[PDB]
Amino acid sequence: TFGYVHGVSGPVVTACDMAGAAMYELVRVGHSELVGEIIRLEGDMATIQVYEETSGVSVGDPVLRTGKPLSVELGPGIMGAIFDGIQRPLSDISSQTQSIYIPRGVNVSALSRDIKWEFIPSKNLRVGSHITGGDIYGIVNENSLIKHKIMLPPRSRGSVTYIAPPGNYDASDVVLELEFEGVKEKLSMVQVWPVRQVRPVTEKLPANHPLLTGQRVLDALFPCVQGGTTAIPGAFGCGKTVISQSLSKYSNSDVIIYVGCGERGNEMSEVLRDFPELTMEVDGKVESIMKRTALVANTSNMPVAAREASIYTGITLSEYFRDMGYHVSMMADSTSRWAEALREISGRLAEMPADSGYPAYLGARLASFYERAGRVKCLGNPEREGSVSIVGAVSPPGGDFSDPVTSATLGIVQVFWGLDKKLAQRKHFPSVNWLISYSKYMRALDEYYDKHFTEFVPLRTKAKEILQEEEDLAEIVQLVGKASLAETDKITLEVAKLIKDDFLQQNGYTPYDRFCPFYKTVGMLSNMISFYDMARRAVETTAQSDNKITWSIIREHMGEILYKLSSMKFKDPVKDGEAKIKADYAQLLEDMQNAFRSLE
Amino acid sequence: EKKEKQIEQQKKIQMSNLMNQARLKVLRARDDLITDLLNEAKQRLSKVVKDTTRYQVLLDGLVLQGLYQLLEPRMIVRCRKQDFPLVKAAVQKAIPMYKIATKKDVDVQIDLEAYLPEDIAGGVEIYNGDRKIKVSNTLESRLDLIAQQMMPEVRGALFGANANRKFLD
Amino acid sequence: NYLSQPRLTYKTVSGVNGPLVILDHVKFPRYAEIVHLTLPDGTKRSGQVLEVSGSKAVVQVFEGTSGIDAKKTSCEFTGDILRTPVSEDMLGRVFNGSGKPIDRGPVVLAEDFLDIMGQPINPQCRIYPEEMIQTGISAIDGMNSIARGQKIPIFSAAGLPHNEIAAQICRQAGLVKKENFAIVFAAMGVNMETARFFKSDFEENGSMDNVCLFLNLANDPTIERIITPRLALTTAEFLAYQCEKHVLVILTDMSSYAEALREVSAAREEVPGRRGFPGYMYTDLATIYERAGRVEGRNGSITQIPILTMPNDDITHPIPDLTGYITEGQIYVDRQLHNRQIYPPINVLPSLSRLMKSAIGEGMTRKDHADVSNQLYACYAIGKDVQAMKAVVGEEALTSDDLLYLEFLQKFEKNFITQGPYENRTVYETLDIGWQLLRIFPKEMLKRIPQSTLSEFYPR
Amino acid sequence: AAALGSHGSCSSEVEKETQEKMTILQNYFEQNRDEVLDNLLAFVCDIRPEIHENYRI
Repeated sequence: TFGYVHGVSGPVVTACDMAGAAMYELVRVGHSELVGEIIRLEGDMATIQVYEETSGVSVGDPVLRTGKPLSVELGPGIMGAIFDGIQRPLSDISSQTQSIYIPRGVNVSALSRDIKWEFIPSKNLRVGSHITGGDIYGIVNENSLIKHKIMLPPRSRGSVTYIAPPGNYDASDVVLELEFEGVKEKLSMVQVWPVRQVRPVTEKLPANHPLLTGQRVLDALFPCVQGGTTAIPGAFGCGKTVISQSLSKYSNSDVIIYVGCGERGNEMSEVLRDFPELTMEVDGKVESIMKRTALVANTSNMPVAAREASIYTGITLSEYFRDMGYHVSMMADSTSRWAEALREISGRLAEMPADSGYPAYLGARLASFYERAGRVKCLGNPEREGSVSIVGAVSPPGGDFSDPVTSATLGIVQVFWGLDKKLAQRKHFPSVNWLISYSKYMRALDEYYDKHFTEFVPLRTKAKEILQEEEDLAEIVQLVGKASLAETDKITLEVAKLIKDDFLQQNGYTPYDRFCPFYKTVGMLSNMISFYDMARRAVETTAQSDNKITWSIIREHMGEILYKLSSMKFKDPVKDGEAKIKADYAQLLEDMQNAFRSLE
Repeated sequence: EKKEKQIEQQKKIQMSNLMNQARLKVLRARDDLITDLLNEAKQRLSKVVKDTTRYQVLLDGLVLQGLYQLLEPRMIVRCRKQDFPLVKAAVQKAIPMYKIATKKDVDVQIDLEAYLPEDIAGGVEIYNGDRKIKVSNTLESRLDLIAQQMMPEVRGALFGANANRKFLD
Repeated sequence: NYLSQPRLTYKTVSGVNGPLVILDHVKFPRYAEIVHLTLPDGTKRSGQVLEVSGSKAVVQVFEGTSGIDAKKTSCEFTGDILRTPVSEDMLGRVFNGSGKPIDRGPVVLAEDFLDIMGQPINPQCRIYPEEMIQTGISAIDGMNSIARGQKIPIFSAAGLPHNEIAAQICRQAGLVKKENFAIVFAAMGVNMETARFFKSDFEENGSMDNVCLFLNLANDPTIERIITPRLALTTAEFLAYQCEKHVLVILTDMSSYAEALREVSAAREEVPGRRGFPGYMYTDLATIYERAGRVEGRNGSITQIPILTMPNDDITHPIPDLTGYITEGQIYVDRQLHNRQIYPPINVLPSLSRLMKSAIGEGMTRKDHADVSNQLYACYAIGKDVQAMKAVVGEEALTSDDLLYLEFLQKFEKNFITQGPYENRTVYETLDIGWQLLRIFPKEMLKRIPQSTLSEFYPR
Repeated sequence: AAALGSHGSCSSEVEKETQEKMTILQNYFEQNRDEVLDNLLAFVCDIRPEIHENYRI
């Protein structure tokens, strides 16, 4: 059955009696069961790229073919797990070995056997029932927040021959058996999928609902859609944690995945230490986010293949959760460090350098990865929708976007939340540079906003214009001083500063800004822009008059409104009811209208 | 004022000049003791080979073990001249076990024309028919090979386990 | 248990090619197996198998192949890869690149053998770096403080005094002292004068009972230069993670190590990657650098400071570039400061310890320290800006505020950065020097420091 | 002079502690060498012949 090692050169192991192998088939090499992928066939001989250090592999050692290409086990026990990029459970490789290392030659199963879970068979089914890929034949109650929907593997189909009754079961139990063309297939709560193959769908849909982060600058000026593709310039000086933590600890996304592409060893342990301590409110309970995630963490020294696979394991886990009818969201901490793993594997394959050193396929690997996002109709019969949102951080050298991974990423992603070291040095958290940043999903949210927030598109448009006008006016302020500007320009600059400091900026450590709902966000901006339009009305309406209104007169006779506008951030969704917040914001609208009427 | 701080380091320097050599003399003593344990072991092996009973059991092992490494159609055993009768018996007991484990025939010779040096503390060398590949199975070679690999067990048993070894990982 | 089976030896040298010797008819060879070559004249040489294929075993000999032949040459195979014999007694001692001692002391009695290649530390088990190591150099400890478990390279350039900084860190380094700490200092491609300097300065200036010193000389054979970093880190892993010791690993010239990966990759006939370095150089430097951090349930901790000669002074070069991607900081040695005879010539502007805010603070050092370092950076930066302004406008055009920043700049280079080769300033002495400079300003000019911290420390 | 006056005392002490450590070694050696040697000698003299496990047949 299995082959034998014939030669080794660095990480590349040639084998013989590999006649029945396939290219990219997964193989165990050596008495220690080292992992590797076939990268050439030469007849009955095959060349295996080994992942771990080959030191001590011997000619004539066993070479067990795995019946699969590189693949992810999917099922119960994903939640709260920490995997590496080739789907090995780092929490269990710790606790089972009692060692601080990943031993060379791990053979621990990725979803831990013998751990029973409460399984409910779908009570609508019977023996002889017809079933297809993506049908939810049962649920596992593995955690209170996330009912794990089991489903028939996408390639499988047939008639139910037996289903397990309600009870406690694990990966070794034959939960389902079905027959097709006279052949029975046995199945388990564990499913397996090729990591480089997309999980198919009934239909990929146009994305049309906001991935609300609870962060004003993001949710208002640069909305990412659920299922959207987006990038963050992940660099130490700009606070990349602020977005990624806020997405996890609040945002409207049923399950989170986080992929360590290849992070610095300490910065990776920072994340793995810190995330378990985060909690989110559900059903008026407080609970650890480890109920709603799995972490695929690779430090820079994990094997080259484990770094380049990292995002493909991540997306595959994320698509499995998408096909349960969840709005999944997935971070990638540095697509640049994944792109280095591409450069290295192509270097070992001796493939020609394309752009700057990277492979020819870097753009295609990025693009065929990002296309795995979106909202979808799931496979199978219960008709559910789900999504995967991809938040791919990039790390351009010196901020230079001409960098191939960064350039191709900005080519493919529809949103860029351009964090900036300048704003972070000024403590302007969330420190998103609104001039550089953009979203291509504005059109796609028109349908949503027209229903729920029909005034908001006007408000967003005015807000960006007001901020852009202040950036142009600042050149005139440098040339000729603030005193030289027109009254309309001065009030625009003052309001743009108010928008910048009391709407874009948000202190996520405070109880009032730890999260910020969308209705709160709209109401705050509505007041600032209603004030702008009425202030500007009084100024322009008193063009050519004997007494002309100016920002200083507005501050003198109604600076209480400016103070109130700045104060609107303090309103608390816990201590204040939604109606109470809306009423206070409506009261500030009435207050400012009467104050403006005292001038014009 | 800086010099008045630095004299505490001059005390540490004089302490180090003394201490760092003193502990090297303790390490030199440690390695001399291990080296003498190997000397006593080599002497004890040179006693063991004088019992033809145990020595036959050794040669029966050492010869067969050499053959089991150098799997070939033709082999040559080299031995000390005076041991040849015991070695011939060992080869004749080993050839059956060679066929049994290897599933292939063999011709084995003892090179009576090319005996090993008499001062070797017993055991054998084995060469293939080409004389291009060899294995050395003298009791001295095994004592070096095994004492080197067992050196942590030797240290831990001989001078006691170090209390700073809180983890074995 | 152990290799109870006897070592084979071959005369089957089927060829010799540059640093390689190709044995043939070999029985079940291992990749990376160690072998002992014997020349025709009986001279022993080590080598390791660099490739295997069927009956062939391509040994790279450690020394050059000078004197090998296809006939009288013989080649013993150990049956095993390179294991270091390791122990706590490797403290107080000096080793060549192969891990043979050279301090006239005896061979190491191993407390255990270890695989030199190590293993990846499990990312669940690595713990965040969270208390400072005192390096004693003020331009590090007051500006770029090192969290124990951080990796932070000293970038430098040819001719700069980075070897004197590396030695000064190796003598001075230790815990903060509000005993159980030991440097492992590993040096590669070292010219014999610089090797004497480390060996002599460490033996003389009090350090040895808390350091292990690995030397690979410039003329030591290039594979021993690849071995040395892994050898040193294997000792650091033993000291930290089995013996609970705190460790600082100092690697003296990662560029001379990159200059070795070139040769070994050429020895495998691999095509050269970006700027002629191996494509996998990122992974290889990661498998060096990430043998570091604290770990769950051990008191032990490995810091690293990789010293790294930027070729042609270029931060874009792969050696500093890849290292900047893998390590949580950088410290820049600067030719501008060295020519001014400022020693140690660390430039505190482009330098950054990314873990500083977790290294330092109340309990870990002193409450003010995290504030003072931000303020010293701001004053040095504004000082440099004003010094450039003076050169444009002339002294009489400077404001009183500018003249303060300029006086601070002058005193900061001549007292904060400047330290000399044997002045072991504690963090506390560095902070007191920080205040001795910052007190030059009016209290209200110190805008990065909190008013409470000023009220508690600005008074003398 | 406080550092300099310590040197002769330290010189005698490192010899005292060397002699004590070497005495402790000699004691441990004389107490343990028999069992250690017997273990090594027994492993030398228990050959356990084996083929290399990669041998196919």
